Parts: sequence; structure tokens; C-alpha cells
Amino acid sequence: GYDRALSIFSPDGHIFQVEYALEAVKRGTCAVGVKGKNCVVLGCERRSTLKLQDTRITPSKVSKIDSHVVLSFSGLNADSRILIEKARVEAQSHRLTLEDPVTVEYLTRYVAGVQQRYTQSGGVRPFGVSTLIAGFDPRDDEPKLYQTEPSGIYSSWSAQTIGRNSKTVREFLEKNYDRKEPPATVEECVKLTVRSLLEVVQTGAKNIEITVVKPDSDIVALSSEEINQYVTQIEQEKQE
Amino acid sequence: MDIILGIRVQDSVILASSKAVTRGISVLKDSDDKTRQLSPHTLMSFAGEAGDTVQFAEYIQANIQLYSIREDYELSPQAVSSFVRQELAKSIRSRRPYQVNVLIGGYDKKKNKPELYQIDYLGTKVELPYGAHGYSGFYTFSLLDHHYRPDMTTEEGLDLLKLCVQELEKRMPMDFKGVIVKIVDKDGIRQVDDF
Amino acid sequence: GYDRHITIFSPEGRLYQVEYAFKATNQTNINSLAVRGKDCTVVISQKKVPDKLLDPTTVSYIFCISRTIGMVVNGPIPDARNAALRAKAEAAEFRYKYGYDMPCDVLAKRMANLSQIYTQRAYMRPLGVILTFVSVDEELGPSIYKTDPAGYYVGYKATATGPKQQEITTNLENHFKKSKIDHINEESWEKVVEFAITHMIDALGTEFSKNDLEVGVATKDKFFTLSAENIEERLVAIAEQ
Amino acid sequence: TGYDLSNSVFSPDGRNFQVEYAVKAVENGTTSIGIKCNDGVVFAVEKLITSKLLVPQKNVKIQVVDRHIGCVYSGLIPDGRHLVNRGREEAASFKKLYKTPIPIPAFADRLGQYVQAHTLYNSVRPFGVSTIFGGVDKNGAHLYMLEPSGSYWGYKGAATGKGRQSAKAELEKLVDHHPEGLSAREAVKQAAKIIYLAHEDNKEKDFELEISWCSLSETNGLHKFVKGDLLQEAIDFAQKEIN
Amino acid sequence: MTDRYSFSLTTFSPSGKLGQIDYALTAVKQGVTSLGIKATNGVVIATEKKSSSPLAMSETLSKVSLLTPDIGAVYSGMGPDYRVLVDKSRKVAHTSYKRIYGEYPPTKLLVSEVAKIMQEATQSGGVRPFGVSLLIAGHDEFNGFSLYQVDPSGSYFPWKATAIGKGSVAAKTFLEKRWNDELELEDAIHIALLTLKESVEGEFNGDTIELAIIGDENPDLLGYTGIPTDKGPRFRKLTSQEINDRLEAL
Amino acid sequence: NNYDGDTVTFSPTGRLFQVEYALEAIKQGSVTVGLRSNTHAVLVALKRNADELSSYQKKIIKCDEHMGLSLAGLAPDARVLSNYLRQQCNYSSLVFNRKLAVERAGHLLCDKAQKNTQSYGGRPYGVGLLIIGYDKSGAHLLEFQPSGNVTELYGTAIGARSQGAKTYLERTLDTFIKIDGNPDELIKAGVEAISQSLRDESLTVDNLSIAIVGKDTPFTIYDGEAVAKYI
Amino acid sequence: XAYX
Amino acid sequence: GSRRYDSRTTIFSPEGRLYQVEYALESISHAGTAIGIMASDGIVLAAERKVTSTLLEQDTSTEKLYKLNDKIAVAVAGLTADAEILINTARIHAQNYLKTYNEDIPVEILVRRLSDIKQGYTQHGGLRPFGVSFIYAGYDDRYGYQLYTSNPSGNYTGWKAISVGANTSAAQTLLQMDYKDDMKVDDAIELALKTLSKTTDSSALTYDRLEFATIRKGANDGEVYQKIFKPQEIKDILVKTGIT
Amino acid sequence: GSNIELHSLYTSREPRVVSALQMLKQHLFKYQGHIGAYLIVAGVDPTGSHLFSIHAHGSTDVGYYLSLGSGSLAAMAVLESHWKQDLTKEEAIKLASDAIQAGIWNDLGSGSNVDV
Amino acid sequence: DRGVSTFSPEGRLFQVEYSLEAIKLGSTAIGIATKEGVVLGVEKRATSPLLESDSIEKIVEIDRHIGCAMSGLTADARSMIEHARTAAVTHNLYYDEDINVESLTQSVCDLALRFGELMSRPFGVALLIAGHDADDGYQLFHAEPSGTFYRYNAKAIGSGSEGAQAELLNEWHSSLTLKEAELLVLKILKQVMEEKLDENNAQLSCITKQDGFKIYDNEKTAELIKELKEKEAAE
Ligand SMILES: [Cl-]
Repeated sequence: GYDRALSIFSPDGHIFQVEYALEAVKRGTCAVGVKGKNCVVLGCERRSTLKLQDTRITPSKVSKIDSHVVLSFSGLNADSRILIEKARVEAQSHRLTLEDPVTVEYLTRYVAGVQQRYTQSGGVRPFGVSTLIAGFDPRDDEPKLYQTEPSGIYSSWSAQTIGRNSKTVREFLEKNYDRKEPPATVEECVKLTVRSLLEVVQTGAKNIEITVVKPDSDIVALSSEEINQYVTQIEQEKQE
Repeated sequence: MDIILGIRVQDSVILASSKAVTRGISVLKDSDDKTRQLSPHTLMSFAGEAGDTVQFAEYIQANIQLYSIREDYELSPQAVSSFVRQELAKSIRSRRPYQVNVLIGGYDKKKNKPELYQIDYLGTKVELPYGAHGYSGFYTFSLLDHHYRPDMTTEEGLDLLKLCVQELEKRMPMDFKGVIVKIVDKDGIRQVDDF
Repeated sequence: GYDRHITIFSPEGRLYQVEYAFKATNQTNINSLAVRGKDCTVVISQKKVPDKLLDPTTVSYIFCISRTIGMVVNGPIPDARNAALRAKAEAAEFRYKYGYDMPCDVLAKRMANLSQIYTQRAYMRPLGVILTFVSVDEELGPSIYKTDPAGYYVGYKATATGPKQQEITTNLENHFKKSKIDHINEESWEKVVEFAITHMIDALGTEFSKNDLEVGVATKDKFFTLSAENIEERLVAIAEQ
Repeated sequence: TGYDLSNSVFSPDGRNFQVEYAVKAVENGTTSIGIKCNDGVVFAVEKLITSKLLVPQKNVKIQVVDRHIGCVYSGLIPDGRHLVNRGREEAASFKKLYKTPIPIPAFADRLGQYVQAHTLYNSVRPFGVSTIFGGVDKNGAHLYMLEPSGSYWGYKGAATGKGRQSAKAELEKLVDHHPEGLSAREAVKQAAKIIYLAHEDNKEKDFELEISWCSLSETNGLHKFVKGDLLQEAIDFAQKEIN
Repeated sequence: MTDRYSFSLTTFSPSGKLGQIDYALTAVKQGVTSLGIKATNGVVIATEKKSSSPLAMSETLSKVSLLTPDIGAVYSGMGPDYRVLVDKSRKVAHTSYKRIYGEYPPTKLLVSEVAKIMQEATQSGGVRPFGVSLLIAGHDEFNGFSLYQVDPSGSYFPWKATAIGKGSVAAKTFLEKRWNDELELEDAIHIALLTLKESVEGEFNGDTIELAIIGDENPDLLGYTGIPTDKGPRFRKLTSQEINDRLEAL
Repeated sequence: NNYDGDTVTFSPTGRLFQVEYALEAIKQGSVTVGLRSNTHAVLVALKRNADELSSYQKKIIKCDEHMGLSLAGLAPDARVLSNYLRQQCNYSSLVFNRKLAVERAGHLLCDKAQKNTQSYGGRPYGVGLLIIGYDKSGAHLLEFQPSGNVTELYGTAIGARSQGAKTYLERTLDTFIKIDGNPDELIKAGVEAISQSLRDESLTVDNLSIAIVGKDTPFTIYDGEAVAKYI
Repeated sequence: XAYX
Repeated sequence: GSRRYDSRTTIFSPEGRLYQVEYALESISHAGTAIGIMASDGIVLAAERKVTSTLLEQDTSTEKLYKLNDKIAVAVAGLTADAEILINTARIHAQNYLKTYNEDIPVEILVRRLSDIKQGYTQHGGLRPFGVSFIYAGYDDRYGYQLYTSNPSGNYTGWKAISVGANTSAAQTLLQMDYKDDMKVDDAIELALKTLSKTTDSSALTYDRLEFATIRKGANDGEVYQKIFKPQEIKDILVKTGIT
Repeated sequence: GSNIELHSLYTSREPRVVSALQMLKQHLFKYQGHIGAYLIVAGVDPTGSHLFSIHAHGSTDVGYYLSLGSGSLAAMAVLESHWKQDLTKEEAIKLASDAIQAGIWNDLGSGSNVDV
Repeated sequence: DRGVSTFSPEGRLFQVEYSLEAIKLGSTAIGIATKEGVVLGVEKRATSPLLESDSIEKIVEIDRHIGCAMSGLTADARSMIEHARTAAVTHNLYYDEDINVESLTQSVCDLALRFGELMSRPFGVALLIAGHDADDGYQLFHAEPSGTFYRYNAKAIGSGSEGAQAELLNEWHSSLTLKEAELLVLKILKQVMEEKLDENNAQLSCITKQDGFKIYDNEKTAELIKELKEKEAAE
């Protein structure tokens, strides 16, 4: 078997393959996560360089891992599928042995573990993917939002963005997200997520996807018209 | 020994399963649910060797639930039954086969039709209007041959199943401690409390 | 320029490691010759013992592969002995599996197929040797088949190998152009060896003593090598006519 | 260029430079010799006394294989030990299957094929030793010498290491002045002399002489070390000849 | 030891070229000329027996090989690579078809199997591509007569007629003018001999030319009688004499 | 230069640079002394601290009741090789009811080190060992180099400034060899030997490490106030 | 299974 | 050792691209153009054979259009040999799914599997990726008619109309201009040929230089037919549309 | 038969009976009789004409006349009665088909027609 | 390129020496051993104010009697912690007792040099392993990716290490109370940290014989920060 050490240390103590993997993420379409008082929202950019696309069948940017946990990502799409499949299998394996669905923290820790393993295993390159993992623990009403990256480090976020121009939308969230009082309702939380993406997206047409996850496995993806109503209201308030 | 019956009526599938778990001359439990929900419109009842029964049912449940999440789609009862058969058909020639007999009751949303499948531990599959596994089998088959009709309602199906269980309680020589009845229709899977 | 280190194609469609393996073939500076009689196949090779400390009996580039098959090698002795042991193993395995003595040309093909693999697989290097297989085959009669590091092989009416092969080749070519037959029309193998030695002398322009030559003879149902004294008798006969 | 960076790579010459570099490690080692006598073989080696702290007669260099074969080598001592370990495995497996002790020519090719195998791949390094070995079999006495390339031949006399040219000259005289042959006891004396004479190429540090022999008459065809009186008799003869 | 070359030796260059496949094709170009022509009632494959030495017995070296009773192969490029491919081709015809279906594979599927073996040498670890192009002529009941080319890449194409190696460009031009869809087998052999004479320098006779046909069933070459449905091989190698006979009517 | 990439590559002068670089790790290591009489064999090791808050890295490892070594270089490599000796000493006992000869222990270490110098992917051991023991042929001291070379000696030293201790022992050879049935005086000679390799720093209570094995003395290590006697 |  | 000669086919550039995937895509850009167009009542696959000869047997030739099962076909762009390896894998996966579930494989599931294989060759094994791009034309009873593409990266996306191989930039502009949602198969056939006719590097578009296939519900009642057009049938549809 | 064809192509030689015999016996022996094949192997090759029998356990024997199967004792009785050295072709076919007939009539395992 | 297990001309493993550079870039971790217990403190160093700091777990329980602080590529530590926990529990299963802190450390350090062409590279993280056992009492160990481990009365690793170690050199004595050690860790962390030390960007922990290993609440650490500020203002 191909054993070659591709992820190694450099004289300055950097692992370039892991750092070049972060560059792949930087290139990926923007993804944002905002948790409200009683919900979490996952916003995702769809680059409008591709029209004549069939939006019915095209792989959606937000993937369900279980009925109560969702995973969005930035970076290599093909790489993301391998993490999603592994996560989905582990989710069912946990239900089977522990007789309880995974916590959002546990599912994050597993996905992060996989990403790490691919940074000190022979013959393999790191995943060119950062993930936002959001949901509610079984029988819990406390919102959860976690981030992972190719290195395998993970952490919890009040709100976070990844991918191209994430620096800009993180700037927006850092001034616009109050910890003492987070978005009280679903409306407020979706609005802040759409607003944050409008800083970067271009057109508010078919370029913004929004997925709302509520407690007790209540997950719904907003339609074009539903999102377009938020885009209309934001710019009408801005004209002042 | 364990009673597992199935009857497919006009618009639903009803599964009656005995509540007793026994090892030799000991009654381990009198309220056992010998069923797993494979998908929102597919139910599997099971009877056979200890451990094997639950282990197999939970293994099948996990694989069907995985397919559902991956494709965001429900497998048809025909598809689920074919998967289950193939898993049992593998096991017979394995080092230690699963000694599990199963009934699969499902409502196909595409065809708007209820479907009942009888599969034995060898991987022998048939679609039936009514099925059964074990000693109770022969009796319930002769009784349902008489009384069953294709156009029966869910209520008519329950009465005929009520008659089967009543008759089995007299005729069978073991106390199977009553049955749990579950209906599979377009609205999903619900448990009949009064029986 | 790593296309010159392992057996991958150069832009010219060449395998340099195979070409350089051919050059290793002449490292010993020894010339071999093989001819066919009516009933026999004779192979002669130059024998050079430069060190007085060497036991001359152990210095040989001729190998008895099976009872029927003989092999002379042009190349370094380690690769020669590698090839010898493998051919001995292959000949024995063949007899066990198929119930008859491996033919000369079939062993040649087998060793050539092994040689081909080293030219296609990177981790294995070519052997720096040319293998000349001789026998009296029970179907084809007197047989000469030669293998090289490229994995090429072919049958021969006669052949020569080493630094001065072209001189020996043309000498043999010119003889067969006169006789207009594919062999040496001679009853005894003794006289076929005398022919082989005589035509090498004429081709190289050197005289030989008993210790300067190494002779292998293939007859029906055995291949054997001549002693120093057996060659001395051969050299005396040549001189006396 | 770059043809000398990897083992098993043919240079445009048709040479394996990594093997030729292994020969340099051999040329750098201490002198070792072998002498083939009437009914056996004698092995001798130069052991440099680096320090007074070296325990005399303790760091034994000559190694036995089976009970009838002696092995001595010059170059990387560990590489020599590794080759002898394989030799012992080869000799064991041969005796296990065929019952008879391994003949010397048979044993020679077992080492030959193994050493040659370490010139076929870039994943291994050639052997950094030339190995002089031999003994007595059913067909009589045999002396062999084996190079890093896997090349070996039979020898009347053999020498390798830093003092090989000096040794080779002294061996060439014995062959000329004794055509009828040399006795085992004579060969021990001559072996001692040749090591002392060859020590002029390692003259900086004083040395310790170590001799072994297999003789049909003197050791019953078994490998034994020369010890006590017979060793001192050989040292005295050697010391008398340099003066 | 161990084969520690578990990685591809054929990779994409920035230009999108696969270097080793191109270089393999260059090796095929240097190789001696071989050709194939398809008639209505048969196929002919031909090549020059470029003898390395006049002392060498050129009969012992077979450039045209039987793969199955109804399928023949000829090559241009590296002979050793061809010999091992013929061995592998003959075996895969048995293991992957005859031992399953109890009949020899049709031409296109055996070609498909040879192609697969050559694609793998183009992607697998620690190997270079095969330095040959094959011309495979064959017959089967349902496809009839067919002629295929197989390149070092593993790509294969069906041909009415073609040529590979030294003088292919010139040979293909000659065949384009002479080929029609109404050719009998004898006509195709005549054209094959004319085409091959242009690319040969020295002697041109039955002893220097190797030529085989896929034609009518040869019951005389079967080796047994008593089974009506077994009518014998459609592959036949022409003798030295049979070639010289057709060179007088040339 | 071009020939120091891996252990599988000879230099044009027949040198193995990766082995020579491993040999360099030893010279950087803290000094350790070995010496023996006919009755007893002694190890003396100068332990090295990281700073004043840190402990002093242990240098001496016990292999059996009758054998042990001191290390200089990569400690983890000393752990691997000592663990191997422990197993070989153990195998000898369990299978043959036989205490492993010190000479054979050397032969085994040599052969283990060699395999790592002739195979691609691996690396040479980066540690030197001084093996002392008492077997059926009396007291023994061995020096192991990761080249594979093992040498039986009356006395020696390895590590930084080891040449000082080695010169002293070479003078004292005739004296300390005769110290039979007197363990304390043999240790004194070992402590006086290692003292020739010190500069600036001197032997303190938590600095000095001594081990001894002999006729009726199992291999025992002395650290802390147990060595205060010899300062 | 079948079996002259 | 062997490390010296390893190209390292599965590493990131400093810019975070996969060298071998990018170079494989460069390879495919030189391959004959393949077009897929999805209509309400069926799908069209059109593909250009690369500079053919007059002596190539066309009627028994297949380099572009391959059948995966009775419901799914692919158009190839890149190394034909590499494509055949993947096609046989896909054909087996389809039959495995049918054996297991007793239902024909949904198009996306087959596409995802082939795309997951390509991905693997970019993340582990140290082998070169497959120099192949596919256009998948398929029908199932979930999503109906579907067009997908996969590329050496193992990424796949769905399309109403798409091109792969040579002059995709030009081809995609022409499709984006003339495509409407209410479009029918007969119209989609005309569009596909008109697009190739304008993007082709050849002097003129003829029958001998084309492979053509339709997947139609144009099969007697509630079922789906695959039609791989014969040479004479391609010649007829070229006259009908008025290109020759 | 398949492996003999590949061997014939590889060697450029017509196959030999001893090859088929060796390959059959080594296969049957490997499976320790569990492959219940009892074969009479005959043929002509460049070596001459050959007749062998091979049992399921992988034992082989040579003969001028052999019989195997349930009717072997009925067949052998006829062969032991009527065989002689230097048989003609017409005599050998007669003797062979007579030995099968013996089996057909007197054995319940054997019946129907005679194949030669 | 060049071997992963290659020695430099100075006799050091390149990849090990390079990993030691990765650890220098890591967030600060400090350990102080006393006769009353062992204190472990870390700099959390959140990359953004939106990152919920309590989720940053750089102090980790191995068993009831063994704590662990990390610095460097913290992702690499997950498998080292996993192995340590397994080693600790497995030993309790086999011997019905607590495993010695030195034995646990030695077990972790045996993974270190299991890299070649096993894992593809050394670990890019250093560990401070603090604990108590009956034999050697309260102990603090530094476990490097070299496979070497040292026992320390007090030790600092990460970006502010050489600065912190010089401070621990002066401040540490054998008579330190646990309360004194706590303040001393907070004092030195506050000195070498970029951002101002509070209860949210720094985390305390200790291991005592009685109560075992405990990670301090943010409310508890806040009080010790307020106690520090007052005692520094007192002179
Ligand atoms: Cl072969």
C-alpha cells in the first residue's frame, strides 16, 4: 500500500498540506451559522457563474446528518461527501449502541477526529473542507453551533462564517451579534443571517440558501420567494 | 412459542405479536414488543432464537434509517423486504446463521397500497393477504382462508384478528400472555391499545 | 532526468536502464560461440584466470541447467548465477507439473518473459547478462536459443556473444553461405567442437592452450562440459591437419 | 549523473556504483586471509588494539557455520555478522532436509545468491564486507572469497582489507614454491607471518593475531580456533621472520 | 525488499499530456510496419520478419499469433511486451469467458480485455505502459469479420483497413485508394502484399514476410472428426510457399 | 552531502553518513563510565537536568538480576534496546533455565542495530550503551555503538568529554582490575574516573548515578542520599 | 447429483 | 529508496488546487465535444468523434455514448480506456442495487458512487486520477428525466443543458441562449446538433463524425426507451434539421 | 483441457497425454477424493500412443486394456477373455464395444448406446 | 524529498526538532507541583470574540488522580489523551489499583517515536501531565514528541515558556501552599498573555489526594484573579 508521508513538518514548524487545505476552504463558497435564543440558522452562498443548473437535483449545500443535526461546509465538494457519509454512519451507529441520538458536540468531535487522522496518516492528504455543524441535543432546547477545519481542531460559536470573504461577514457579525440578547425569534435570526450574506453575495436572487433548525428535529429549508421577502425588506430599511 | 400474525386489508396492514418472552419453563417478560419501525410507513415483526431476533431487527432498522437520511427518501416496502430477504439469504451459509422469522407490513405511498411480506430465516419471501410464523400458523391460515376478504376495512381486519387470537388462546397449549396489535396505513404506524 | 534511473520510457521511447544492462554484458571481456552438428549442439567460451591465487576449476560461465539443457552466460558472475539457479528451478518445476523434460526454447521463452518483467516493473532491475541455451531437443533436434536483458529471444543456426561477437558472427555467416545448410555436416561431436574452436581461432586471430577454452556439448539425453585434458586432445587434432 | 545515488541503478558504463562504494568500506577494514592446505583450510585476521582497555582474546572476529565451515570478513563487522547469521540458517535448512552437512560449494552459492539479492533493489544497501570462508566436505578442502557484488570464486589463497596487496604477494610465493601442496601446521605458521607482514599497512596501532583451521588430519574436519602453545609457536615464527 | 513503487509512474503534465503513453507511442512509431485489411469473406494481417542476424532462425520468432481459433494478433513496437500480452490475452480468453460460457469470446470483447490489461499498465503502481500497438483480426457468429487496433493507452478502434509503425502514414494513404466494400479475401491479400512492399528495404519473399488470414473454417486443421458443429479454426497462417505463389501474380 | 539522505546509501569513500550522524547524538549525550574487576562490574553515570525545577534524566536501566546498561544519546532508543535485552534475558531463563551470557547479549544488540542500517525507511539507533553483567565466566563490561559494533572492555566511557575518563582508566588499568571483593573501592575508582570528564559542574547528591553487579551482588542502582557516601 |  | 521517483499525485498546490485534477481537466478540454439537453418529454445526448478516417468501421464503433442500464446512458470526454474501467464499475453497481432492492437504481445514487470513486483517486493511493468527464442521461420515477456531469475531481452537478470536452465555453453560451424550460425532445435534438455544428473545429459536421442517443417516454405507454442512433439514422436527422 | 490448450500455445508443441495425466492426478489428489472423477485418459502425441486410468484420490496406472465404473467387472471379464498383443484397429474397436455391451446388458448402472 | 526518520549532521531527528517549533507557536500552559497538590493553568486564546470560550478544552482529565494540560497542535492531543485514559483504566482492570503517574507518562511517550514510512509524522503538541500516587506523591511531568519526559517542580510550555520558566525559577520553593501556587500560575499567565487575563480567556485546575483532579469554575477563578490584583496593589 501507498505509505508516503504527505503531511510532514517544515523547518518553521508548519504542516503545509494542512495549511494548503485551508486555502481550498478560502476558495469555497461562503457559509454562515447564526444561533438565536430557540433556533440555529445555516446560510450558504451559491455562486451565480453556473446558470442552466437543475436546482431540484443539484447537491444542496446543507446536509442532514440525523433528523436533529445538519452539516454545511466550505471547500472541495467531493471531499465533503466523504465526511457527511462517515458522520451519517456514526450517527446511526451511536443510536444502535447507546440507544440515544448523538449530541451536536459528539458528532462534531467525531468529524473533527476524522479530519485530524488524515493529517498524520501515510498515503492520504488532509480534507480541503471546513464544516459548520448545528442542531439541538436530544430533549434539549439550547441551540448548538460548532466549526471544524482540516487540522482537526473544533470549537463552539455564538455565530461563525467560513469560505471566500468570510473575513468580511465575520467583521459584520462581530459588531451586529449581541451575546447578552441573541436573535429572540426565527425571523430576527434569519434576517441577521441574510443581512450578513448580502455583505458578500452579489444578487439576493438564487445566490442565498437558508436552512432553519429548531428543537425536537424541526428542520426546514426556506424557498426562493421566502428568502426574497427578507432581501426586499432589508434594502427598503437601508434606503434611509 | 411466539405468535406473529399479519393481515393486509383494503387500506392498511395489521401486525399482531405475542407479548411473552420465555426461556424453558420460565416467563422472562409478559409485555414484550416483538416489532421495530424500519421507516415511517414500514413495520417489521420478528420471532426466533434469543438475541438473534432483536440484534437482526435493530441491524435492519439502522441500515433502512441510514438510506432514508442519505437519499431524504423512504424505501418502498417491496425494496425494504428485498433488502431484509438478501440479509437472511446471506446468513444461512454464514458461520452462525440468524435464526429469525419476520413479517414486514408497509404502506407504499407511490402505489397507495398496503403490502404484507412473510420471510423465514432461510430468506424465503412471499407477498400474502395474511401470514403467520410458528405453531399458530396452520390454524390462523385455515381460519383466515374462510373469513378474510380483500375489500375488508381496518375495523373488520381487527375483529377477524381478535377472533384468531381468542381461538389461539384456547387451542394453543402455551400462555403467550396476549398480543400487541399495530396498524400501518397512509398516516403511518399506530398501536391499538384496546385488545 | 530520472527516466534514465528506472525502467520507464524516455521521450525517444527508449529504456536506458535496459541499454546500460546490455553494456554490463561485456564487463567480463569474454567471447562465447554456439554451433549445431547433425546429432549435437556445441558451445565454446574463452576462459581467463588473471589471478594465480584463483582455483581455476571454479572459474566457469557454462552451467548444466537440466540433464538435457546447457547454458553459457555473457555477463558478471553474480547475475549469471542468479539466472542459472532460476533456470534450474524452472526446469525442475516444469518436469514435475507437465511430466516431460522442459524444452530448450520453452526455458528460453520463460527466462525472456522474466527479463521482460524487469523492463516493465520499476522496483526490479534488469540482469546484466545474455543467456545462450543449448540442447538436442527430442522434437526440434539440435537447438540454440539466446535471451538478453530487453526480454528478446530467438532460435539460431549458430551464434556468438561478447566484445568481438561481430567478427565471430561474420566468420560463421561466411561458412554457412558456402555450405548452404543450417548446421555442421559432421557425425561425431568431437569434430564439431574442433570446428567451433578452429573458427573462433580464425575469427579472433588468437591461439588457445587447454586452459584458455571452456567447452560444453549437448547430445541426445545429456549435456556435459569437457575437462582440460578433453580440450587438449581437441587442440592436438586441430594442429595435426 | 545521479547513477551512484541509488542501489541497483546501471550507470551508462553498465556498473552499479553503490556496490563499488561498498568495496571502499571493505578496503578500509582490517586485513583477513585464507590458505588452502593439503587436507583443509586456515583462516587468520588482524585485530587492531584501539586501546589497552580492550580485553585480550575476548573480541573474537572469526565465526563458525554448522561445525565444519569457518568465516572471516573485512569491512563493516555487523554486515559480516548478518551474512553469517543467514549462512547458519541456510546450513541448518540444508541439513534438516538432506541430512548431510552442507557442502562448501553449495554453501558458497547460498551466500552468493543472498549478497547478489542486495544489488537487485534500491530498498536495500549492498553488503559492506568481503567474506573469506571454507572448510572440509566429502569432496575435500575448499576455500572461497565473496565480494559485495555477490561474486565469489574458489582460491588456493585469499586476502581482503587494507593489507590485501601485501598479503596477495606473500600468498603468490607459497603457491609457486609449493606445487605439491602445503601441510595444515605449515599453513598456520605461514598465515601468522602473512598477517604480521600485512600489518605494515596498519603500523600505527599494535594488533592481536587470531587464527582458525579445519583439517581432515589435525581437527577431524571440524572448525577449531588455534589456542595456547600452537598459537604462541605461530607468533614466534612470525616475529622471527619480520626480524 | 517489497515493491515500494505503489504510486503511478504515468501522471498528467501541466499541458494535460500523459508523457509515458506519448513516449510508448513514439516506441511504436520506431517499430517495423504491420497492417490489417478486412474483406467481405475474411480479414488479412501482415508484417515484415526483420531478422536480427542471418544466423538467427526467423521462423522460431512468431510476430503473428493465434489468440483463439477465430482471432489472430500482430503488433508494431517492442516484441517482448507483445509476447507477454499474447500470453495474458490467450489466458483471459479462457478465465474471463470460455470457462463461463463454454465458447470462445467474440473479437470485440477479447480486444476489450487486452485493452483493459494495457490501461492498467497506464495507471497502476510501479509500471510503465506497454510499448506496442496491436492489430487484432477475428470472426464471431453474430458480429462476423472484424479488425481492431489497440494502443498503449488502452484505447481501441475498429478499422476497415489500417497500418501501424515505421511507414504507417504512407501505408494508410495507399490502403484508402485500394479499399472498397466488395473486396474478396484473395483481393485483400494482394493489396496487403502491395502495401507491405513499399515499407520493406531488403529481401521481399515468403521467408521475410509473416501473413495470416481469418477466413473460412479449416476442418483439415481441427485435428479430429465426429462432431458436425465443430468445423475447425478460421485463423490460418500462410506458408512460405503460399506467399511466394501470390508474389508471381503481383 | 548527497549521500546522507538515508541509511541505504553508501558515500563514494564507503561511509554511511546517517550512521555517523546517529554516532554524533551520543557525543552530545551526558558522560557515563564503565569499569570492572574479576569479582564486580560498575556503571557510573552523570545525569543531566533541563533546569533547576526539572529532575535529572535517569541513565541506568536494569535488564535482569545479573545484567544492566547505562545510556548516552536518545533515551527512547535506550528504552527500546533495553526492553529487547530484558525479553532476550527473559527468553533464556524461561526456555533454557539459563542466565543469558553478557557476550551473547552483545551479539544480539549488534544484530538488532545492523538491520536498521541496511533497510530503506528505518533509521539507525541514536544511543550508545555500556552493558555490565556477572555470568558463568565472571564480570563483563560491553560498549555498544548504534553502527552495530559491540566491544568487550576492562573499562571505557561514552558521551561528552568521555576522553578524559577513558585516559584515566587506561593509566589505572593495572590498579582497578585487582580490586577484588571490595565493591566500595571499585565505585571510588569509577567516581574518580568520571571526575576527569567534569567542567564547571561537580558531582552532587541528585546528579550522580551508580550501579554495581558482582559474585554475590544482584544488579542494583544507587541514587539520592545512597551515593552521598561517594561524593 | 448425477453419476457407467 | 523509491521516494525519489514519486510524483505525489494527491497533494495540494500552495493555492489549494489538486495539480493532477487540474491537468486531467486540461486533457479533457482537448477531447471531442459531448452535449446533453434535458426536455419535458425526454433527454438528448450528442457527441463528436475525434478526427476520424474513411477506413474506420463506424457502424460497429463506440467511443462516446455507452449504456449503463435500460434507464441510464453516459457521454464520455477524455481517455476512452479510463472511461471503460469506470463504465463497467457503474454497470455492476446498477445490477447490485437491482439485486438488493428489486428496483432499478435512482440516477443520482449511481452518479454519486462513480463520483465517490474518482474522489478517492485524488485523496489516497498515490495513483493518477481518471482523465474522464461524464454526461449522465437517465430516468427514474422520483425526479423523472435527469442530466448530471462528473469530472476527475469527483464533483458532480445537475443540469437542464450541459457540454463537456472541447469549446464548452462557446457551447454553454449557445445553449444558455436558445434553451427554454417548456422545450420538447425534437427541438432539443435540433439545438444539440446546431450547437456542435457551430463549435466544431472540423470544416463541416457529417454523419460519420457524430454519435447520437435519445432517452424518450416515446415508448408504448408508461415506460422509457434508449435509442443509440445508427449511422444512417444520424444522416437522416442531419438532413431533417437542415445541416447537410 | 483449457490449461493444456494454453500450455500447447505457450510451448508451440502439440500436447502430450503424460501432461494431461500429471495435471489431472495433481488436481484430484489436492481434493483428497472429494472430486469424484474416475477417468480413462488416452491419446496420441509426438511420443506415441498412450492409455492411462486415473482414480478420484489421484492414483494413476498404465495398461494395454483398462475398464472403470460400475460395469468395469463386466467389461474386464470380456477384455481378460478376448484381449491379445498386436490387435488391429478393427479388432480393438470390436473388443472395446463388446466390453461396453457386457456392461450395458449385465450392469443396472450402464445402458442405452455405445460411444467410441 | 528526504526520509521522515532522517538524522541531521548534529545527530537530531529533523521532524522531531520541527515539531518542537510548532509547540513554541502554541498557547501557554503552566504547571506547579506542591506538597498540598499540583496546579495546571492554560491560556485559552480565542481567535474571535464570537467563539464561546468555555468550549476551548486545553485542560483534560485522564483519571481521578491524573490531569493533563496541552500546548501546540491541540487536535494531535485527542489520540494521546484517548491512549492515556485507556492505559489508566486498563491498568486498573488488570491490577485493581491506580496507575503510577510516571508509568502513565511513559505509556504516552511510547507513541511519540512511532512514525515512519505507524503514523506519518510526530505529534505537534507537548503535554504537562500532573497527578498523585502513594509511592512518589504529587508529580508534574513534561511529555515531548521526542518520546523524552522530565519531572518538574514547575514548568511552562508554549509561546511564553522561556519568559515564564525564568519567573518560576525565582518564585518556586518546597514550602509553597496550593493557594500560593494558584495565584503564582495566574500571575505568570497574566505576564506572558497578549490579551488581559480574566476568567473567560484563562482556565485553572488542580489535583489533590482528597478531591482528585478538578477544572475550576469561571466564578472560582474570577475570585482568585481579584485576590491577585489586591495583593499586588498591597506593595
Ligand atoms: Cl512466463
